[PDB]
Amino acid sequence: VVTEKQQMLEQHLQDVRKRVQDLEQKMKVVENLQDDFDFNYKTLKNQSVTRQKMQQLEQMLTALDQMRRSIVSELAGLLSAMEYVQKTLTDEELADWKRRQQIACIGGPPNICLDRLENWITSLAESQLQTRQQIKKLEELQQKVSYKGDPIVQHRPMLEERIVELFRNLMKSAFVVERQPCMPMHPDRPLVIKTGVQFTTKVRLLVKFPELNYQLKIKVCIDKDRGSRKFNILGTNTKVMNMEESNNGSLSAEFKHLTLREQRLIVTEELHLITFETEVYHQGLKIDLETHSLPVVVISNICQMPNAWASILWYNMLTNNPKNVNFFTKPPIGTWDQVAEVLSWQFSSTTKRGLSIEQLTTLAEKLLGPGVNYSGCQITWAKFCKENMAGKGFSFWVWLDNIIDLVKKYILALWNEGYIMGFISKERERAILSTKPPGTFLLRFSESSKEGGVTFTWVEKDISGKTQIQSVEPYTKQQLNNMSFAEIIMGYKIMDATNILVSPLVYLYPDIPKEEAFGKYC
Ligand SMILES: CC(=O)N1CC[C@H]2CC[C@@H](C(=O)N[C@@H](CCC(N)=O)C(=O)NC(c3ccccc3)c3ccccc3)N2C(=O)[C@@H](NC(=O)c2cc3cc(C(F)(F)P(=O)(O)O)ccc3[nH]2)C1
Repeated sequence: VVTEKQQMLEQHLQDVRKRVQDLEQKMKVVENLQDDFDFNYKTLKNQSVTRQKMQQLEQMLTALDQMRRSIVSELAGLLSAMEYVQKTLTDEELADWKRRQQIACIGGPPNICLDRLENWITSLAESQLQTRQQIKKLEELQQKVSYKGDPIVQHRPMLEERIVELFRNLMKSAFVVERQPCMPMHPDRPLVIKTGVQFTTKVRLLVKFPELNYQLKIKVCIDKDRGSRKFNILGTNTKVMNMEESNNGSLSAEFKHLTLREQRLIVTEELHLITFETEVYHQGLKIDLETHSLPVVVISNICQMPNAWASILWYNMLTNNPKNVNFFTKPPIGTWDQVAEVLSWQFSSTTKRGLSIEQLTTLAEKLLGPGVNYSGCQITWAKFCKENMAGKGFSFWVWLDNIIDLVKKYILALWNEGYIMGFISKERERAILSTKPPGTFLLRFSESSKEGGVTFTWVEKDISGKTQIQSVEPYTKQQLNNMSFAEIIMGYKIMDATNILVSPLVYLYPDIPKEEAFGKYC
């Protein structure tokens, strides 16, 4: 959906193109008038007819001055308009995409499409090129014909400085990281790179100039410019930028043959920047392009992956700054609503279902204790990942990451259909089951299991009539590799008072008969 701010920008660029094209027509007229004055001056050098020719030359030069004064001020007004539209395009519209990329990297909505920004940047770049050529023409014209108080002599140096500054800054802004450094075997976990593992990245120049095809050599490196680990990028660290049919004519450079090796604070919290460099030589201008990736965590073993991903989650959730390498020296605090958004993204990016309101509320209570409104609550790096949970030998994130993995690899189909209540407190599960008939059950995750465990809580009535709520010992990942959770639910039997094996499970919460819900999976 196109915004009001974006539609106003589309018209502002079209108005710039119209102004640029109007000045081109004025440039033609001023050149023809000067060419006529130059010709008539150099020629014809009854004797009072020479006095009439002199009056014609004076009138032509005064008309030349007025046309020059007009063009100069028309160009000054065009540059001011270009400056405003560029600030909206680069400092606002481009920055939003950069933030949208940070969010998409975590597991947020993938709205990071460059096609609209490439079209806007190219349009502004083509208009600025014609303007730079018009200012070059004024220099050419002045050399041939000039006079005391010439508007070109006094205002062209400023006009030239302004367009050159505009074009350089637009070229520098257009050099972006389209696809952040990521390991192909871990696509859902970018910005985490293990040493010795082949990794890919992609860069794009949003100024769609066919002149630049096969002309830009992109150099990639790591740790350019206390006691921090230094690394080197090995493999093919130079790529020539080219226009592809696959990119739809876009200038890009994809690096697929990269690896990190240590050169000759905690590892999961140490951040590094992967830098891209090139030089553009366009019609007399040397523009030095330099862009960098979002901070990367460099790991040595794949066991470090969970804690490394949490550092990326914290960074991209809390800051919009793309180069804060010292972020974890004093990490910022997050709100519950900020954290809850990220936690639901961990599930919606890997599965067809994110986290529900009830699941997020029980997750809020696990970290902050009892309450009703968690919107005014705060979660620190220590409560999330750095330190172990209260009364437990593992952190909240490690416990949660093992659940995400359990869902993704062992109980995906059940999670995707909504048969997993997942996160429900001991008090709340007893409450919602108390009303329901005997044999009603819900599926949830273990809180004491570090590696991840799945359980089912059911309700029944004793001889006395008192309602009893019990859970089964959590089924481990090893057990889920032999039998599916669905087969375990159906096959579960208990020893009755009559000493007969019976299934204590009849309806899945709220009233779904077990065979209707789990029969299709066994
Ligand atoms: C007390 C009661 O009414 N129960 C019935 C009896 C007991 C004793 C046997 C056990 C049971 O049913 N075991 C399962 C296997 C479970 C597993 N994880 O592998 C079972 O099917 N047992 C069979 C059997 C038969 C042959 C060989 C092996 C096992 C069985 C069937 C019939 C009779 C006896 C045994 N069976 C049970 O799990 C009973 N419950 C528990 O022991 C238990 C529940 C629980 C919940 C959590 C948590 F919620 F997730 P958290 O957030 O981490 O705190 C943590 C630890 C927990 N322990 C349920």
